[PDB]
Amino acid sequence: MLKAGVHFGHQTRYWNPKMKPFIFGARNKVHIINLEKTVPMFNEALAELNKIASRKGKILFVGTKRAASEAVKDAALSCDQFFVNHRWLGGMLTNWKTVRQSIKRLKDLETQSQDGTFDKLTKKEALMRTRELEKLENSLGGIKDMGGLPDALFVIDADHEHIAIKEANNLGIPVFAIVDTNSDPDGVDFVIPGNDDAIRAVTLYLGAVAATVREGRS
Amino acid sequence: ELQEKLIAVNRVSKTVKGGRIFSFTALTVVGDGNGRVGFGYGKAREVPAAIQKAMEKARRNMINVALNNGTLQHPVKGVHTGSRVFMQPASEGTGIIAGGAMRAVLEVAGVHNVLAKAYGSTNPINVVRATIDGLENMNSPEMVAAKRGK
Amino acid sequence: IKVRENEPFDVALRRFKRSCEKAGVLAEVRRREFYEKPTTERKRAKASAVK
RNA sequence: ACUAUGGUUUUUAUU
RNA sequence: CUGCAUGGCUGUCGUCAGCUCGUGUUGUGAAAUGUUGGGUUAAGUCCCGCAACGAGCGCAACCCUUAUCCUUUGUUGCCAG
RNA sequence: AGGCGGCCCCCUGGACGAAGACUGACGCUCAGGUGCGAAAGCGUGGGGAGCAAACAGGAUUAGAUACCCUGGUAGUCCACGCCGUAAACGAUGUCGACUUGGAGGUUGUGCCCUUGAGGCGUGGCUUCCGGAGCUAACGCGUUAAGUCGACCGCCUGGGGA
Repeated sequence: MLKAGVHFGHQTRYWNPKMKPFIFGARNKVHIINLEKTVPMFNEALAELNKIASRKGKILFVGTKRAASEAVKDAALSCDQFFVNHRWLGGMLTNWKTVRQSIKRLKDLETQSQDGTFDKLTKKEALMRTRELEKLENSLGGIKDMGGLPDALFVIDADHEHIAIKEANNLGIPVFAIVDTNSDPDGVDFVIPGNDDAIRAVTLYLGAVAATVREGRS
Repeated sequence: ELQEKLIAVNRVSKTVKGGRIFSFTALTVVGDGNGRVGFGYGKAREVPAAIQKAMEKARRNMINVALNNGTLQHPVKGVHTGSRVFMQPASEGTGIIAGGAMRAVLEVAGVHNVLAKAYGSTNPINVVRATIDGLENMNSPEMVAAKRGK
Repeated sequence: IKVRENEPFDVALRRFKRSCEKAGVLAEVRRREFYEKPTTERKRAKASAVK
């Protein structure tokens, strides 16, 4: 993605003792990942993501980590995909049989504003009716049309998004994650070297992942 | 790809005031008949719903194991918490045989002949789990992919 | 006597910080950030130790 | 806490 | 004769605000959860918020009534013009 | 190990650390056997401030053979022995070894003149969480209840016991 199978390194202090098989030392004071694994680790992930998207396999992008909460759509609409950035309330993919009703509660909360008094008055119920309506309308706006389950999950941070990676491991769904020397590679099926804090990283790095799904849609 | 079997529905013995509480509990097993199986328990105020809940608890709890065309590949041992099992393949004119959890969990694993006994703890939600270890201990004939080829 | 302040008093009333008006018990729950207090009032400290 | 201080009510058809 | 057989009738804590269910999570399991937390009220009353999310019953609201107004009628009453 | 701190001097078995050598399987564990008492108990004296089974009474109470108080023998102390037992506890048999981290106590040791108002490495022992792993649960986890190899002892229902 974006700059090919090359390494640069990130951060000068505190890294995860589980990353010993992937760390190569320090270069320009930052810790760096082994080039000899960087090259294939990118390639096997983009080559499978191309194939999943070629089966029309639905890709779900997660942006519950603040830096990606807008890029999860504004940098990802470049392909056919779905997106979430709010908290999941538990079971958002593992409890679909009961969670599918949230889209019908979003339908019913709009019907509660069909009263003839709601048009003519200015503040009485105008804010009372919006406490859940305008939060469900926001949190579901990138997934409500899907009507089912995704076939792959993409995360910017495997420690922040872990409460959703748990549901992917309950459905046997492959999770694709960005990793650094302070990340942990467990519970995720594909891992690629990167960060979310230089600076302004995901603003183009996530666009280079949406570019893989765009090639899956030819 | 989805094969389901019931072991027992029973009435719970828990007393509440004037009698034993009106609920039913079901124990079930679910698998694919060729390499996956799991166990589930469920409770309801009617028999069909206890099964409906247990069968889903089994379908959400499946484990990956190896078979040889509904036959045992070798004599195999299984262990769980305070319990043990032993299972071996049969010869012609015999094969059924067995009761309780073993008559259920092996039929959703695709098994059509066995000789088996369970030891130690008698609770079927423990016996079924020593039987699952007693399948996960069995060696695969599958050609996956270099070690034994091919 | 193991006293905090003594000798020139002789007082009709005794008071000393962080030993009266109860200030608890078990107040630092779900979550009681106290806006800024733990940032200074728990630096030293270090007598719990730890364990 | 300076309230110095303390015992019973049948086993047996029932909640 | 029998409310330790059953439908109906009916008492009180108390007119107290509380009691629970479907599905997910946890635990081997009886169960735990949500109903707990944080503001606020007479009130699980009204809001905020979490591995919980949604929901019924009761609470509060109708109606009876009091301080006024709109309106119509008048002896056996009241009795000024 | 049980345990061992008021202090000073004399005697004395080992402990931990930094770095090497020469010897050359001499090892590790153990039925019986050998050596070591916490407190109480005994024999023979000394010592006797208090404390103190039991004792004689107060007071409380329905009772007081408990608590509180007044008095108190054996014992506690010293010397030499007998007694040999305990929740003798990390309830983890004795030995060899592997395998992530984090907030602490105590104590050797390598190097830098500490840039300066410092520390970073590296052995031993201990405290509380805790990973891989385990257990019924609670716990353990480099001081393992985990995984491995060696040796010796014990247990097979409760009430009687």
